[PDB]
Amino acid sequence: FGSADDTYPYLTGEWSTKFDYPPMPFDGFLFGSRVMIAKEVKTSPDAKKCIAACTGVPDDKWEQ
Amino acid sequence: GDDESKIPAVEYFGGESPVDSEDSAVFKATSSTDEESWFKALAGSEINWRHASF
Amino acid sequence: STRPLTLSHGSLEHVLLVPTASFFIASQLQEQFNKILPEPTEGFAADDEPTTPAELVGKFLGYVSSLVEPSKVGQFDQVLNLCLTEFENCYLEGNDIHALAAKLLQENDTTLVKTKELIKNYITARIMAKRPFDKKSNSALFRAVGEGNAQLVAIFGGQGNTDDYFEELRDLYQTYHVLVGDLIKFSAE
Amino acid sequence: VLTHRNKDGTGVRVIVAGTLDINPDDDYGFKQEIFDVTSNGLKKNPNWLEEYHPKLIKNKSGKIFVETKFSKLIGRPPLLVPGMTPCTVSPDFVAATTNAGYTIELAGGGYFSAAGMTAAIDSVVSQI
Amino acid sequence: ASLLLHVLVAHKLKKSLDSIPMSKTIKDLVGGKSTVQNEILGDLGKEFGTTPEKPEETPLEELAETFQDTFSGALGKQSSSLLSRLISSKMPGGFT
Repeated sequence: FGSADDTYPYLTGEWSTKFDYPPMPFDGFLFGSRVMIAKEVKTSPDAKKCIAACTGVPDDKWEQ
Repeated sequence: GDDESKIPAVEYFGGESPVDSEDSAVFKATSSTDEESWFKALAGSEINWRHASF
Repeated sequence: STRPLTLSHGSLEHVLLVPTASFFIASQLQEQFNKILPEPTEGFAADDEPTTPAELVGKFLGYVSSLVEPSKVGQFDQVLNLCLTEFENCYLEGNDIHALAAKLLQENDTTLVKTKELIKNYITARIMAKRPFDKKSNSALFRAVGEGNAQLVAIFGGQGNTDDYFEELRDLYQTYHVLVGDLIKFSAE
Repeated sequence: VLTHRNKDGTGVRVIVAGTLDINPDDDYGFKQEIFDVTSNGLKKNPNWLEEYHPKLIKNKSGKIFVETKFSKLIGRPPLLVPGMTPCTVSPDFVAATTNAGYTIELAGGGYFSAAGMTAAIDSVVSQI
Repeated sequence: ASLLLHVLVAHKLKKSLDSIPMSKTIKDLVGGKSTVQNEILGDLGKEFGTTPEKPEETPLEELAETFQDTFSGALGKQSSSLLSRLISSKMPGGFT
């Protein structure tokens, strides 16, 4: 996750309707990779510049 | 419905385990009185400093 | 002016309060009943035998129900009537036979064919000593639909569910002989 | 039973009136529940949408929380920065994230000794 | 647990102690009966207590070691009641 916009369905439970299942809400969220380019993380300047360079990929393909 | 006013107000939000109106009352403690049942009555219905304290 | 009779088998028994007016009838049933069932063995796991006092009264009720005429008011009709009223007051506590049959399976060491025979025997006894179900039963579920809490939908299955559908119909006719005997007869004709 | 699986978590109880048995899980009912007189004929299944509905709530100060089972306990909004071996090592980040008012895990990962982690945790405390 | 598991399955299927191979799932060696299927799973819930997830999709050989960890010696509810029947219903007529 990176923002509100992608994580809101899982809060609602409306996401499980996409897989023909009844609504299925969650209680909380943890945010990993997203946090790594903060003002006050110890990750190096040139390192952060490499992280933002990474374009990324949606969920259908990540096993490439 | 885009209205802040309809949101329930509570003094402090927190310290709520996820498993679960009288003005002048008197409570008598015995040998048998339950610990949990005792603090429920003392804290009172309204979430406040008294609810926190107990 | 009552008289005690002890329907007994092994280590469990029920004391039956028999009126002295008809005891010569009931005492001869006691001897004839206490010989067809086999020898007691700890756990009482044998399906011919009862595991609980409730089952023992059920086994008696079933035996008396086989010796009654539906039309001809015989000698055994006032014997069966005061075996029900004892069984209904001691072990049913104003519940249905099924809610009792539930408890026996999960509390005691009873099995499916052990509890199915009890339901047959009781309901047979209710009709043979004529006391039909005319009371609007105190159903928890159906009180809750009258109040407006619960809503009910009945669904009906189809072909594919079992290898043998007929065994359910046999188990139905065996247990519910006195209830569906008119319905089965009508469909067959 | 098949129907029960298709809408488990919609607050729908299935009662099999054909056969008398007992469900250990108590997912679905048998013949009894119909005929029962006690509070064991009226058993409601959970509705996941209605039980675990995300809410809003305000302070006396008037700050808004996403009210969920998790947020209820911690008295903070239910977003945590998890344990990350390079990222969550420094006390300086753990503290400032908690100073933002959001829960975070210190990672033992980048620490080698009872001695070393103690001085790290003490550095967190001094700043929060 | 490997012997006790085999006996509980063999007794319910009305089949011999060698006609059941251990390297076979519970839904396999039942005739898709399902009521026979969950009746076996109902027995294993009573016998051992805690079951894995979809136990009727992992072979009895594989499923034996999972119980073997948390199980030790003591028969329990279901097996004792079946041995209670075996001597009582059959013909050790005098000796219990």
